[PDB]
Amino acid sequence: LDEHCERLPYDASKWEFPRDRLKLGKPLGRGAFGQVIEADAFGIDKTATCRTVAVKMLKEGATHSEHRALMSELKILIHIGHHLNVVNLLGACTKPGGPLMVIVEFCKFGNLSTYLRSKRNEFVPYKEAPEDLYKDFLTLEHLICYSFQVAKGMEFLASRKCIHRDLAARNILLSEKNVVKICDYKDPDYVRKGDARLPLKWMAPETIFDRVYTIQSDVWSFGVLLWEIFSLGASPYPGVKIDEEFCRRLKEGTRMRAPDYTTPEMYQTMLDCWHGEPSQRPTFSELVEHLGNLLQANA
Ligand SMILES: c1ccc2c3c([nH]c2c1)-c1[nH]ncc1CCC3
Repeated sequence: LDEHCERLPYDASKWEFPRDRLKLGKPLGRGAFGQVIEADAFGIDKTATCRTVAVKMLKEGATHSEHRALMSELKILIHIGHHLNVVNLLGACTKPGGPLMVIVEFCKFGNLSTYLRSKRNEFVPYKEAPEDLYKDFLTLEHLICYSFQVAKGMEFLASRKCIHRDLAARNILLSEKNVVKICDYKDPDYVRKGDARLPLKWMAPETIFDRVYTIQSDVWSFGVLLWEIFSLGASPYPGVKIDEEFCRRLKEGTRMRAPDYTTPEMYQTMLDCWHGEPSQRPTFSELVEHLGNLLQANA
């Protein structure tokens, strides 16, 4: 990424946003390498409105390598470009007179895994008696709609020759009108169950062993992501130990059972996504045609 990305231009006319129109609020997310802060921005989309945005910036004590890392990330977001189902770039603050700030879309409801897990007592397959009374309930239509949407996002990312490498519900963000968007260690005193997840549980067999990521290894990940959705945000492979024999059994053909809320065709889609042979897994385009039909047949 480095060196290469320094040789990509930055068009300030179309991306640069003045820092004096950005008012920062509370942090949304921390990391060992940086932070996303919630902020108010005036006129970020040219209209005369104050809009809530998310700001990636460096932590206090961040190095030169971490500045390069954020600037690469900015140029990759410029490269990737706009889609409804990715966390889109809105602007950047790069000139002298303040900190480096990369401004992206705010998704107010947070990640899809925590959201879904918080709706297990507000779920019905189809809305039976008067549909007014099941207001705010999740339904099969929602879950298949979240699915289709992520498949669109990934089809788009594939067409920009991008690879996600960590496709999971934690990295899916939910904004208003049920629109979902793809994005890419806290002190143990304040850690609760569910705070974390083991990323090996989303890795294709060829990535576990051969450590190669390709768009078809993302299709396997999409499969596990489907399972998260239709279990309403459970962790994959419940109570299973992720050791050398688990990895052995994966390659042999062992697979997760159906989660509690799946349709039979949605479980069949997980299994096709989990084909041992990468080239026999469906493409994200094929997943888009297929989930769109499932979504339409749910009627
Ligand atoms: C509630 C809890 C966390 C978040 C996060 C976002 N929005 C939230 C709402 C967000 N929106 N856009 C980018 C990001 C990343 C930071 C994580």
